[PDB]
Amino acid sequence: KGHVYIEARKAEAINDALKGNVNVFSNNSKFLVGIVEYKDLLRPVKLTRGSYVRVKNGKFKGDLAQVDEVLENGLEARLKLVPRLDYGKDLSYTSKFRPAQRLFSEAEARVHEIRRDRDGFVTYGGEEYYEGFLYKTFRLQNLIVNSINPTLNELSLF
DNA sequence: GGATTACACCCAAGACACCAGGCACGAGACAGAAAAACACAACGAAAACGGCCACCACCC
Repeated sequence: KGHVYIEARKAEAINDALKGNVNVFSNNSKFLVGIVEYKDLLRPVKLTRGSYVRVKNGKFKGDLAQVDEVLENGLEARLKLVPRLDYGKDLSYTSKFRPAQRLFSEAEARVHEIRRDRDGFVTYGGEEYYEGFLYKTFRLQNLIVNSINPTLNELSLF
């Protein structure tokens, strides 16, 4: 970030390539690059099913999960979460007023608030609930699969 | 007119003496920096922001 490279053959060529630009610090702060480093400036640079992942988007941010099914297009990956639902207690959400999490129990939703499709698979307000676990189409940008440090609650649960 | 004879001296060999180029070291005043400059108390008053992007949203 903040570093811009221009491939020229003379210093004044770089000067005029960066001249006439207001998005450039007025200083001519330019440094040469070693032969080995030339290719190092253009180097471009772990998502598996059953991989423990966390969410960062919308209301369910910061919730660990399991990647369930990846779409053929390669942009959206299904997740297995522990729902955070209110059972119609205050329906008449964000990432700061959210109550705690708990696996879907069909009995509670039936008693308080529901189209049963298969055994354990419940479609509730556009949400997929398999065996009490939250299923929804999560965009790959919304999820973290690398560098996840499991917490105490995850050891207790996972 | 050259050698030869008779002879004056004097100057180079030999002993012990000297100059200035630069080189190590003082310090030099410049400047340039810092760096601190009363006690106690009372009152009122105002106090971060851009772009971000799911999400609700509207007409299509």
